[PDB]
Amino acid sequence: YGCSFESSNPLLAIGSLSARFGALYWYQQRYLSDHEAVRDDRALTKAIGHFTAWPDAFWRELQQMVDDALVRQTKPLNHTDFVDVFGSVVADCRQIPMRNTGQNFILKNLIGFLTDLVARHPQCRVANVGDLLLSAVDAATLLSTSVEQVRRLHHEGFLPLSIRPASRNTVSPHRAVFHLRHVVELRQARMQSHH
Amino acid sequence: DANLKPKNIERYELAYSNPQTIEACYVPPNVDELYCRFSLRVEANSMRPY
Repeated sequence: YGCSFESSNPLLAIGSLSARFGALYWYQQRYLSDHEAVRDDRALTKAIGHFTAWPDAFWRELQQMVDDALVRQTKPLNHTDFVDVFGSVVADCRQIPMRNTGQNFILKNLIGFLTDLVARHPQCRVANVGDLLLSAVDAATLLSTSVEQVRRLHHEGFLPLSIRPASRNTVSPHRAVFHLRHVVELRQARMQSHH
Repeated sequence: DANLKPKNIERYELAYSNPQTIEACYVPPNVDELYCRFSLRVEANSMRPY
């Protein structure tokens, strides 16, 4: 009904109401997968405790699935889709309606993590994590901008395309084609703002 | 197309090469000079209709 908080240590304890609503919606689909039992009070009541160690737990949830994915590998990683390892955790960032990083704190932590992941895995002769392919709609989300802007950014040569398409065809938004390390670096280099 | 509509071609589709098969000829390393020769005959044959 209102916020009214002070000494807001948890990442769920600050902000405008729309964000506070979005954070709960996200928590629910992701951890309350059990079918509705109209436990309208009890089901959501737990979300606050959950977030109290967030700055240090979210990363472990992401780390766990890097390893479980790795041991099930069937192709060299540089032809593997980003989605096969992280399971659309990126798309879920779109459920909070705000676009910028300083307000959408879920996206802010996911990017933090990916930047570190790339940093500890530099390029060498054998491919490794960080060379995964992103689709056009994924870069748009990580770069905090609409899709048409990515097409314009490609056209000017600020980033490379890795898969050669056939002639008399087009690459659709859903096709996986940019390397992760290329997107992370470009964003640090030329996409920052006061937000 | 008739300097009118530029064709539909997507950007990446022109970065491709166009392979071809050709014959060529070069002077091999360390030859000092090349020679060319021919012969010529001239006849006084415009004096009368064949």
